[PDB]
Amino acid sequence: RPTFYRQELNKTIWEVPERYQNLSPVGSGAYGSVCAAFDTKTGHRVAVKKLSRPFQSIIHAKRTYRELRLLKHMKHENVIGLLDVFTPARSLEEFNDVYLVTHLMGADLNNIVKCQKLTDDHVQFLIYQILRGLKYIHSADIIHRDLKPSNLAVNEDSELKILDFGARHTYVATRWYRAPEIMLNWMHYNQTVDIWSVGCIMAELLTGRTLFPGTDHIDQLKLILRLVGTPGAELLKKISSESARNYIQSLAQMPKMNFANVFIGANPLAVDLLEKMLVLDSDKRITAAQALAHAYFAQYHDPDDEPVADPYDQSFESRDLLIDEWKSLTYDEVISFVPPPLDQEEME
Ligand SMILES: Nc1nccc(-c2c(-c3ccc(F)cc3)ncn2C2CCNCC2)n1
Ligand SMILES: NS(=O)(=O)c1ccc(N2C(=O)CCC2=O)nc1
Ligand SMILES: NS(=O)(=O)c1ccc(N2C(=O)CCC2=O)nc1
Ligand SMILES: [Ca+2]
Ligand SMILES: [Ca+2]
Ligand SMILES: [Ca+2]
Repeated sequence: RPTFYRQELNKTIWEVPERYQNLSPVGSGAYGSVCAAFDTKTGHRVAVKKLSRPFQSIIHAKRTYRELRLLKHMKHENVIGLLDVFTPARSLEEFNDVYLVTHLMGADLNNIVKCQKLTDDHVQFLIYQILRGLKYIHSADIIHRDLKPSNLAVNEDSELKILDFGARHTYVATRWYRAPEIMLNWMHYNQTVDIWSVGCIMAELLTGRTLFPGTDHIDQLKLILRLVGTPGAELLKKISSESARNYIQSLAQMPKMNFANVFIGANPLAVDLLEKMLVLDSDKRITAAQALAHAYFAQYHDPDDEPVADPYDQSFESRDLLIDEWKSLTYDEVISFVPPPLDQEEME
């Protein structure tokens, strides 16, 4: 058994194996907080997330299980996955803390390294990586639902990973990148909710400005309609609230803008891709796999290196179990974790 040590980080005691050294805080994550660390076994830099009160309630307990299951399944170069998972507990009866370990990424997309402005080739690379990660998670029936720059971890070489993907049950989050069907609680939607978000992110990389910086959900909707035009009646089918439908229907009709008049001087291929992503008709929205084939990414696209995921069993999501049952299932997942090899890639 490894020796653990205690260190106060973010005003609370972390208990970590001697393997991980020089911890220092690098911000909060979903339901936890994160430290950079040095892995003395491999000489690699890692990020360690300590979950916050993982078994305090039935909500925390199931979300702890959910996150550990999800991260144990994610094995893709543009998606956060696990190098390690640990607990100081020596038995289930002692088990009350969960730490997740992944490769250290320096920043998020808001902090991407650049020289004055991003070149189009660099924007291609950033968006390509998001879409490659989305193809993978979508193939396992996992949707992000809140994709945005702060949920894209980026390192010093602009390599990018999606994180905080895939909550059922209830900090002020930005809504500027959320798909309309999510922000307004429409009755149904598909995996292309995340493609809307990609469009919002890519637009901002091209212009340097937020695409839809609404002050509230009505202001944001108005900004959206000014770009994409007034929807048809069929879209009202998706909206439960009569007051919301009546309001939208009452708005003065707006024409769709030609995106070439909006993203001035952009690569025409970038404009065309944005036209395919920023669609209110989510059944006409391009999918991640389709976007990867778009000519905008021609210099990066490689079908042999755009894999899909193994099947992911989410049957647990429909189940209500007791707190100690989720805790025991989580403990099982900690104990059964098998670390990946340090080098899992080979030349093409
Ligand atoms: N610096 C860095 N590097 C990799 C990941 C993270 C990370 C994690 C996280 C997730 C799982 C895991 F096992 C370990 C860490 N959760 C939030 N973040 C950060 C993402 C960038 N903004 C600050 C929080 N942070
Ligand atoms: N990879 S490790 O060497 O840092 C490590 C960390 C923690 C642990 N551990 C647990 O998770 C439960 C009991 C225990 O000993 N084992 C190895
Ligand atoms: N906010 S804006 O309308 O002034 C604006 C700013 C920047 C841009 N743009 C460029 O300069 C290169 C590509 C692109 O889209 N377009 C519009
Ligand atoms: Ca290749
Ligand atoms: Ca190799
Ligand atoms: Ca090949």
